[PDB]
Amino acid sequence: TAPVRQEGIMTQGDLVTVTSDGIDLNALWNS
Amino acid sequence: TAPVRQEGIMTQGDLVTVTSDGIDLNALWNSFAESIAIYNEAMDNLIQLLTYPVTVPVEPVVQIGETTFEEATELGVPRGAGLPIEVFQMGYDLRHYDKRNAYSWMFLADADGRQVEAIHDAVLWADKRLVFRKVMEALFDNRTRRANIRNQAYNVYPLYNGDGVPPPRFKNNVFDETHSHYVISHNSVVDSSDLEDLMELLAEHGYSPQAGTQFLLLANKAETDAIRQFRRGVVNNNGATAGYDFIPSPTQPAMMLPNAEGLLGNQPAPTFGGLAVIGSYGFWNIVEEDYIPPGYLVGVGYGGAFNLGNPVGLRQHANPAMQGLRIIAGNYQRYPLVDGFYARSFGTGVRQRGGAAIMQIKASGAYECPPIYKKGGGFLV
Amino acid sequence: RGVVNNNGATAGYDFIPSPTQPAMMLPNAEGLLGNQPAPTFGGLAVIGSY
Amino acid sequence: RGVVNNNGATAGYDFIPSPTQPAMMLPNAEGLLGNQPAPTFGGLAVIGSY
Amino acid sequence: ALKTKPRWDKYDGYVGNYRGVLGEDIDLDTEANRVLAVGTNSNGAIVVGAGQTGIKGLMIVAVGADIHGAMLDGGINNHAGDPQDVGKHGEITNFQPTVFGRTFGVAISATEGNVKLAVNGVDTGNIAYDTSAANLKSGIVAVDDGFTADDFTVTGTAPNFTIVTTRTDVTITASGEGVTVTEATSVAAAGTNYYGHADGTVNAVKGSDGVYVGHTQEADRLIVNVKDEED
Amino acid sequence: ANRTVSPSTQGVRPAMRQMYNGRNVATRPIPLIVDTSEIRAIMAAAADAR
Repeated sequence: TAPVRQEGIMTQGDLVTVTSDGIDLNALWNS
Repeated sequence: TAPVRQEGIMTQGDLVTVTSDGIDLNALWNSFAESIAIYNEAMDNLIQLLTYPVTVPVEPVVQIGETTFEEATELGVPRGAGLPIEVFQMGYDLRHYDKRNAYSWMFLADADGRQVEAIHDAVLWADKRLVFRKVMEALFDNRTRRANIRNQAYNVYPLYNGDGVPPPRFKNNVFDETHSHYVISHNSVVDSSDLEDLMELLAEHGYSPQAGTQFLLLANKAETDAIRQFRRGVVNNNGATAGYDFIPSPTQPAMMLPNAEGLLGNQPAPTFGGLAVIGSYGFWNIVEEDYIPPGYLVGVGYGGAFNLGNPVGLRQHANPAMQGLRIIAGNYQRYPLVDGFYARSFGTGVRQRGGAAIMQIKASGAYECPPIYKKGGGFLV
Repeated sequence: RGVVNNNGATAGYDFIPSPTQPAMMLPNAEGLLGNQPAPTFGGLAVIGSY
Repeated sequence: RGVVNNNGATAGYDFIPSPTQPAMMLPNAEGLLGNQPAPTFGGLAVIGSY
Repeated sequence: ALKTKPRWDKYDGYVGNYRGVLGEDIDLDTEANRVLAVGTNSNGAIVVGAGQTGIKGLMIVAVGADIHGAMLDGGINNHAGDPQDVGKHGEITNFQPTVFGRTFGVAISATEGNVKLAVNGVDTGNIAYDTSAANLKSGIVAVDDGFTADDFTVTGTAPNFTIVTTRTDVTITASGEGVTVTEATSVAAAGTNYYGHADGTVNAVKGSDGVYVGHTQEADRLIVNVKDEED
Repeated sequence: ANRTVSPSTQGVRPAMRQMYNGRNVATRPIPLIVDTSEIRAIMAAAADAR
């Protein structure tokens, strides 16, 4: 969607996890 | 009917009785019921076409990144890849409304049951007008709201208004946070180009005739009397040129045409939902009514590949015992007074912020909410 | 419809003659969209509609 | 047909809208000069012909 | 999501690239998710900028942020005594120059009277045309904003000058006529050599210090090839 | 498939009829307008004169 391109090795800190609001961000990749 | 609001404890002297002339005034209470029935029908059709029941109190929206290939070489290696995601949320509010009625024992001793049944019926009418006003505020009132849901606060949004997260990119269309659906015509009278601009505010997000979206234009008679004049290639108000003809609905009065095949294509269907269609212009089905105030155009998209629903969600309280309109026994239950309460709780917000647009027809300045549907203006239409 | 009239007015509609009226040539009128008015309203004879 | 467009060009045909497009009133007793297209070409959506 | 951050694209770690330990905490608001020029202190430890040894490599302290845009302090790669990787050879992608603080260029169009600057939107009162540098600095700190003569540095002995702020949150601007203020921004450029400074910044400018660290190719990429600092 | 829709595609076929053309015939009847007051005045005078 957004015209932004992350290029590089996926480190820790590039992880996506359940947020403090309890939204499971990893359920939303198909959006 | 008359805008007079008697409020108090009902006493003797507030009693209505058979006259000495034998006129039973208590037979006459429900005599307006057919002029009420037309206002009731108009509000029913607008509510079922503008609203849905909220089943999920908080809605998420996300923005995801992208990547690209590159051209290969025989000894080197290409660049890596990753996706950044972020999320935002929006809700629907919930507020509480009530009314009392109270009687003295001297009223209750002598009152005809029909006088108190008429007061009950006037309360149900005020309840429906409260719901209609708050639904129409959710659509017309340009400002963002706040609400607390499961012990956390949320934004409660209208259509795009230059506030909140920008609309997502669609094809070559990009939007910033100032993007708004509450635009103005920049002229004192409606053009055909205004109907084309209002249409572009939906089509910019892919909500489009090509995607299978159907379109409803709701307008005042003061606008439809001008739109009925629009003819393809003819110069119009403010020097606009009409790109289409206004095509009349089969319920309009008969007319002569230059050709025994009258139109290339069909006439519009005479009803959209339950609403009475006067005609169509371009992809708009046109409904006229003065529940839309003069100088305002409301364009609403339905269906298509993006599954556009009705624009306003109605939230009721989560507990079924708090849902609906309810009658509560009062604090006075004996003598010399008796009282009781009516109560309802509900609230409103928009999920699909791009699925509709509103244009105020004027030369200059920001969009103004019509006072009839500005939040603070009261509890009746 | 759309033609100028007495006192500079424009007609919003055509006069549609009823079925009893004579078959008569008119400019810009090869077809009628919709119905002709019924020839009688109550007992009275209807010449047309506007 | 016969109306001047941009740059003084005069159209020798009418733009004929496709069956999916919004309707138009036929301007003249003469039909539009052209043929109405099918609503698709291959799998593409056709707006009209010229 | 709004932003890219710098990362290693290619990094081997059996060549001249190495594990070390941090000699000091990384400032998450200023130094996380940035390309830092690093050296070694008098112990064995990695330090941002020139240590005892001068600039010996580049480092990216990769840190996760919440959806609200802020960074967790509970990490295991950013406090003193934490391990970190350092590169001499490799590629960095989504590259950007590294700058600390804010910097402003001031030029006076007036040759008469006095001109008016603002600090976070509240005015200096009056600056004469033709001040000394110390008189210009004094007029900046004299605002009742709670910023002081250690938050700022000023240099310039001409109508032109420059204000350098070690903080991130002070904006110097013009408010009157006779003076203008341009913030000195920094973006990656294609086909450009980049240099690591004793500050730990990385910039296409070399000065009295600035060992070579690499060159870009396309502006979003840095080809890292550190020419280590030497006695 | 092509998903395109419009007020035409969702709408209804026009209720079109053909006017009296007054063309491609050998003769056209004289257009003889006669209002109900004229028929009564004729019929009453014819009855009075008999």
